[PDB]
Amino acid sequence: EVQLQQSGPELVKPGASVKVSCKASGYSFTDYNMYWVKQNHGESLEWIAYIDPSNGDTFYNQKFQGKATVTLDKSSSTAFMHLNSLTSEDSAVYYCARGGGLFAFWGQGTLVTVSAKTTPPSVYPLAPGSAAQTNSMVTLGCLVKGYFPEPVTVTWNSGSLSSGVHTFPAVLQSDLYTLSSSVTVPSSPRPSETVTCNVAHPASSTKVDKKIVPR
Amino acid sequence: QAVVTQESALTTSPGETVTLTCRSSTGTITSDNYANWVQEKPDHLFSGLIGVNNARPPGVPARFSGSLTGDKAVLTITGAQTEDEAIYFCALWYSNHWVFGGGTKLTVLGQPKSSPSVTLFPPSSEELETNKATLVCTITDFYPGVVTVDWKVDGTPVTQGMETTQPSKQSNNKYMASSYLTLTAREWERHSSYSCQVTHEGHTVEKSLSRA
Ligand code: NA
Ligand code: NA
Ligand code: NA
Ligand code: NA
Ligand code: NA
Repeated sequence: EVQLQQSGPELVKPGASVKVSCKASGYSFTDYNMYWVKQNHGESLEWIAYIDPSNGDTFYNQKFQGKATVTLDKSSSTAFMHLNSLTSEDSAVYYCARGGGLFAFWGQGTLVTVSAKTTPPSVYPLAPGSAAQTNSMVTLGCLVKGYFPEPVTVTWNSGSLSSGVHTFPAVLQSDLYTLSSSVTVPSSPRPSETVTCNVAHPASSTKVDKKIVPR
Repeated sequence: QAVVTQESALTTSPGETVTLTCRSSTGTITSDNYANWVQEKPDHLFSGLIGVNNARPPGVPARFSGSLTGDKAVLTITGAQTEDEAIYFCALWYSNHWVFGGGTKLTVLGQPKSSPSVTLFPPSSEELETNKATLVCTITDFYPGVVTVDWKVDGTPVTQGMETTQPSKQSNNKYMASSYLTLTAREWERHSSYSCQVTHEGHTVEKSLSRA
């Protein structure tokens, strides 16, 4: 029954402030402490502060004291963490975990990102370099490059060419994200039968195809 | 306060017993630290494993056992399974502050060692007119999920561009990933051979092309 249903992912510009909501279910709200931990990309977990419904009083990490603020909503049994003057290094996933004799059950986490600008990706085709088919199978791909934000969505021939597809993790190059997807088919389908990658970039209303043509 | 020292990454196999440690830099680790261990399964999924330097169950396997060694805490996994493969974080309490360890990355080999199929792509048409030449090296169906990717341009080992990613798992449980080589057209139109050689254990699978 216990559930720590955490609030939706965030995205803001520097100097902005966010408030994370952590609704809890499945246990008595007043019996346990709620902790607000911070996991930043690579640097892993970080304790921020904790509030005690059991005493009302809150406890903060001094390196966070002025940045974040913990409040409790007993009426709905919901904890909140406020983040102020957001900056680049404040970008991460924020978790709420309940007390006990350990950080027993955690929330699903809420991601917060601060940064720059929105940019649809510039998609490029990747075609075999005058090779052929060694296994009678050929691999074509698509360069989903320099976009913002995430995520990117890539399909091959409208999701009709589902097998053979490998869509890779985005990468941060010029403080924009570059991605990759690849399809493997027999050497008969290409180029006789059309092969196209459909990349959808949500934040920009983008839906663009890249027909792949032999060099 | 101090430095909670954890293993960076460890690997084991089903039926084996694994030992994880967590060191306190302030010294002897006691009950006043309330040593806690959490588990993070790779979906950025978190859960409590052991608290009170002892306490076991919310429904945590009997095989997971925590302890206090002397100047550090130890999480022993006796009879290690594949689903234990996750990231283990430790936490020591000094006052009024909580410090978590770096996190111990435990991989449980639960499938045969498979090798990567690499496919090198040269810069596209449309792209090269943008003064840019991105080479892409896809790495697919490799288990375990660890590879290093080396480039050399015209035999010249590359220290530039090299944007390799962390291996993401595939439907078949194996891993996939790619490495990018970006630079300018002039550079591109400057050499002949561009090679990507992938490292997955003691074998390097190279992949080249002579554009011109
Ligand atoms: Na598809
Ligand atoms: Na869209
Ligand atoms: Na042509
Ligand atoms: Na998992
Ligand atoms: Na067991």
